[PDB]
Amino acid sequence: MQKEFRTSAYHSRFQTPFRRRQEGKTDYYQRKRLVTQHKAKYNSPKYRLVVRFTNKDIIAQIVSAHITGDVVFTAAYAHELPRYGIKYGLTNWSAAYAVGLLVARRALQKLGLDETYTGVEEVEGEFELTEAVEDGPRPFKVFLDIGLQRTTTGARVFGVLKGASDGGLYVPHSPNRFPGWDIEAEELDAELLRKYIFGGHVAEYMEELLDDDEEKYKSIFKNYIEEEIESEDVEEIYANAHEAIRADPSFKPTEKKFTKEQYKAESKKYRQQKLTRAERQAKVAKKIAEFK
Amino acid sequence: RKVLQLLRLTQINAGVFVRLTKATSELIKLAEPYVAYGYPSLSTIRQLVYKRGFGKVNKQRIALSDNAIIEANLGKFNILSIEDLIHEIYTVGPNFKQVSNFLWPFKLSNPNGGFRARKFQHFIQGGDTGNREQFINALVKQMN
Amino acid sequence: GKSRGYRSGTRYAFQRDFKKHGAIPLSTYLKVYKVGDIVDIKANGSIQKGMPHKYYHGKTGIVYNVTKSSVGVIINKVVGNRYIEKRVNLRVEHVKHSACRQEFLNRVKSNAAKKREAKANGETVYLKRQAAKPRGSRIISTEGNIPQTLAPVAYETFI
Amino acid sequence: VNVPKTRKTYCKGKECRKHTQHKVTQYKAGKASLFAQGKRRYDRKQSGYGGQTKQIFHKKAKTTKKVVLRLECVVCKTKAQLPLKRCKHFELGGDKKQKGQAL
RNA sequence: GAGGUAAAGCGAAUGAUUAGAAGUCUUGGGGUUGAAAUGACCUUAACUUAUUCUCAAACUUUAAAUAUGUAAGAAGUCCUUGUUGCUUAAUUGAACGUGGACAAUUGAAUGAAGAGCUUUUAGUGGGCCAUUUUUGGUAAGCAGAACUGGCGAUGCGGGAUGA
RNA sequence: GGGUAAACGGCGGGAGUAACUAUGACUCUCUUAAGGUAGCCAAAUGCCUCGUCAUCUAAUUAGUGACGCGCAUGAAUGGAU
RNA sequence: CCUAAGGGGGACUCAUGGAGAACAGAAAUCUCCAGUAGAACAAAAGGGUAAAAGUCCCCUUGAUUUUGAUUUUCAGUGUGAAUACAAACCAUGAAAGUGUGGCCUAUCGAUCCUUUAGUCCCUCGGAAUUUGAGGCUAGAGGUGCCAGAAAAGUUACCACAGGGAUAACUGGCUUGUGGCAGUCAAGCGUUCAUAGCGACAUUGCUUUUUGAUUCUUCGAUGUCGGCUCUUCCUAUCAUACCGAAGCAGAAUUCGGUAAGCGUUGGAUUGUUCACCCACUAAUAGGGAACGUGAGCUGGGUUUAGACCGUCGUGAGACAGGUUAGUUU
RNA sequence: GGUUGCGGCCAUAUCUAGCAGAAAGCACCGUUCCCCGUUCGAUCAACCGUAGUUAAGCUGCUAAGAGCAAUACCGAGUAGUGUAGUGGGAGACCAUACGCGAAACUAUUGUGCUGCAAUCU
Ligand SMILES: C[C@@H]1C[C@@H]([C@H](O)CC2CC(=O)NC(=O)C2)C(=O)[C@@H](C)C1
Ligand SMILES: [Zn+2]
Repeated sequence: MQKEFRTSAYHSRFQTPFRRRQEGKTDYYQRKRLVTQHKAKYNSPKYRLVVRFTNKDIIAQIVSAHITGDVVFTAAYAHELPRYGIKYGLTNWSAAYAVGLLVARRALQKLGLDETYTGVEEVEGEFELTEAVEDGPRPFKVFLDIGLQRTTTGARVFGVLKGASDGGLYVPHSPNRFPGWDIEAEELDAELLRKYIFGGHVAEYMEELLDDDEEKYKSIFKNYIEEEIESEDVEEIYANAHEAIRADPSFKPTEKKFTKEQYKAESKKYRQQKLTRAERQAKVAKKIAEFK
Repeated sequence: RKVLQLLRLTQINAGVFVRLTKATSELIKLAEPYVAYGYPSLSTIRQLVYKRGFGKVNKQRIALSDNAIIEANLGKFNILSIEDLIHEIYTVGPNFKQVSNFLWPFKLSNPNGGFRARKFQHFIQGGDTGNREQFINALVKQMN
Repeated sequence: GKSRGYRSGTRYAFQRDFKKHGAIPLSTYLKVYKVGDIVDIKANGSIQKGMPHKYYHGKTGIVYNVTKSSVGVIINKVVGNRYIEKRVNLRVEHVKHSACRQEFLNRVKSNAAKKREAKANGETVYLKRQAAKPRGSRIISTEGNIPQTLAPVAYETFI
Repeated sequence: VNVPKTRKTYCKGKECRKHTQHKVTQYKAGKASLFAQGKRRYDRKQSGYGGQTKQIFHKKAKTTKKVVLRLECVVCKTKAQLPLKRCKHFELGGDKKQKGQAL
């Protein structure tokens, strides 16, 4: 009764969006605003702290843009944290803080800016920016890139932001998005931010649930139960993790049980292969012949 | 008009030698409705240079009445005689540009025997303009 | 009522290409322009700031100034019996590098590479480009290629 | 058009030289003085005989005047003048628009 | 490099448009079914599907020819390293340089009664015609444009005679 | 605010309606300062127009007598004799 | 036109269709699916725009200050508009960034004078003080004929300088319109396309209509009609000789060669034109500078007098009527 | 080679209908103390990675698939066009000479490639 819409004319004139826009992964408006560099700073690249949150992982990369494609400067993953003493809650706000601190220290060691720009040593929850040292190299400057993730006060991305800023990277920001910011009284509560930095919210949840709903405690905080980790000593886990990260931030790749060629050969087994033109011509001939 | 001025054809019945390349071929194509060109034989070149050969010496048209005149102006290009110049023209040599530019544009007379009935149409259609390819020699014999 | 506004007659010149509307690929914003570069001007309709006048659409010039988001291009325009240097400010979305440089810059390096070798080998080499010369003599063999005789065909109506 | 009663713009004052609060009000041209040299000159050229000695404009074409805003800085009392475009209607501090309401 | 005119296209968007065919009418009526069932049947009209004929100065995916921009070196390329309050995380750059190498094929053709620069002043500011492109008009030795060439300002040979 | 037109001057439209039709005494309607009265007229003033009828002639865009919604007649800008 | 319809940020996706839900139906609201923009973006049209430039929400005043550079129109002058920066000061955002009015292309204005703001500075010249005045920098008050005089008619009593750069005749180009002639053949014609006609179409000619144009003439080519007189054309009204018929005769109609020869007298009108009466073989049509004014006439038009109607406050107008008006 | 993150070119990558997917990753998935946001913890926020699943997303393959792209003894040296003639023709227009040269149509082929970092039976 109505005009069939998906006509050949509809397909012919359709302008497909950008590949990574149809994937729903890249916002090219924000990408244009971030990447584009002041033309009089000819080949000096802008550096993006790309922060991404999966269901199980945190990725924090430092990226500069080029025509052939983006080039990774340094990278830090949440699944690196077990090496530094954090095994559980790898997607906490505090795990995000640890990842940010790790990427900051790793990048600074790669550059050579370790003696200068050590960062906020005594994590207190105060808002503070990496201040340049007079008569010395300016701090590494990085701009946060949250992609399609929504900006809400208390979001985990700004945990990575805070960790990187405390690690010595100069990442410009305002403290009105940290958990602990009072909009009505426009100041940042340092104690609540400090609580969130050292897993205080997770510890409070364990305390509250343990003495109220113990079965949900057994199901949710199982890994802490088998680890004999109480609510009170969680803060020291993150405190030791911070010191360990600041002691040695270098990258240790995981030992791989197979070579690249072995992986390629193993994976190529489960891949269907395209037919020959002759094969599909034979298929068409067979179908016609069996149609009579 | 500009093309004809660059070929130094500034008067009627004026002749010049051109080395064929893509650039000069495209130049000549623009001037085709006004010129007759062809592939000259050796005897045609010799008769032209002997009877009507003049050199450009200090922007002056000087008759080639002695080999000293040719030498004084083309010795740095190893042209020591009228025969050297004719050979450089015929077998287009390394110094063709200098030798051909040294030659003043030849000033032929009207043909003895006339043209065809109507000139300003292509030689294929019974005119005289364009490329005639070996009949340039008969025309030059009429004209020199 | 004659109308001679700024963008008069740009109905097709300032249109986007078919199936090329929308956002600009970021290779445009990543290219680096230096003072003295040769660039082509092509107005992009989707960016109305820093847009050239319709005269400069399709003209080539020299970058002389580089600012935050723009370049200053120099164009020679015929005004009467002489040229006038025009200084146009263009956002880099309307500007592209001229490809005529690279082919010549390649020949500059290629010529030097060939020339220095000829000195090394104790010979000489001629570097000037040459127009396509008339072709030399050749022999056409006819094994399997006995000439086909073609004749004009009779007239025939084909409706 | 509608303009608010206040505005925070740049102040030219030597001790302000920054954005400060301003009280916006409309500009009214003052009355022509009788002792201005031009008036004082024109009143003698008109005396005696000769009639009307200067042009009197009649071919009016505009229907609107540019509205000038006289911005009073609240700190150093320095005035400023801002011209607007030509508008047939102009009020200061009117009712702000209500978007999404019925007729 | 740029272009959207000629051409082309319309079983490609917009708009215009000829003809049937097969379907849906369940959200068209008529007639005939029914003691009352909107549930059919014959019909025209609507739409839908695949086709079909013909178009567009102010339609278009495509898209010439001619005309048009730039480059084809010594004020160039390359190697090394000096200045800055600009720029970079930086010893990064950017701009301008010092010093060193690359000579007559110093980097396409052809031509050049030479190139460049300045002052000052005359007349003119009614134009017209031809080819080609083209608008209004039935048309015009009509009105108005585009490119070139002419007449005006020019005789001479031809068109008998004729800007 | 009053007076003054032998001061300058001005002096309207639309519908239906009478035991055929035609017309409209009549009615309704908008509107003016007032709505052209008595008279006169295709007049030296009427376009249409060589108006229609009669008379004058063999034949008359002429003449005269009538008729009259009169482009655009009319009362001391005097009307009719 | 807009304190948002400006600026920043965020979230969302539009027109429409389909399938469904009490009242509810073609149109209310709700839900899902499709939906490349077929919506919207103040106002013309064009361009542009989809995690937006569109819809909604939060915060705002960058629609701010200083003076330069550049683009368009261009003389590379002004005005308008726009662009990119510099030095400030701010808004917004986590931030990169963005913002010097409106997504872009239109939306506007010198000198003189006045006025306001700024600087509180310079001057009033014999020396001061205070009022007043005059300066310096930026706005506003306006010129739409928009590079910007302050401006009602009429001349039929007219003047001058000019103009064929320009109208009112002829002529010339054209032939729409006018006129005349073909081709085809659906029909008409008792049947019958074509004796005689001939629709719908289509091809021409003519310059006796009126146009269109403005080439010649404004240091003048005497511009209506009539009378008078000559000549020419043929597209032939009559007269000669013929062919055809829906030609029995008579009369008539169609056609050919034919311009030799003729084509009138009157009433009304200035008329050309027209319309009657009458005679006649017939009362055909045209040209010749719309033949013909040092041939006439002067009724008309179109000087100056005068009257009327309508129009105008008026002087006056009328391509309306009327009467009188030097023809070398 | 598979996968993830960030990309470059922006359909050879899109669209429709099917089928398959070991490891890992991604994902769907669970909960509401806390930060936060809603008519609604659906979206958004936080927490667990613990209870489950490859059903979907995602990836690959299939289709005389639509579309798109490329190529051509395809159409066609056609249409058109620059230049020329005291060429033809009443004209409208056309042919020829020296040059340049399409689009549709037809047919065939193809159906993302790739950079940086990490990870994996
Ligand atoms: C109409 C009014 C006056 C007008 C202006 O003063 C008229 C003057 C101009 C001039 O230079 N000389 C004169 O004699 C007349 C102006 O400027 C407007 C804004 C305001
Ligand atoms: Zn102040």
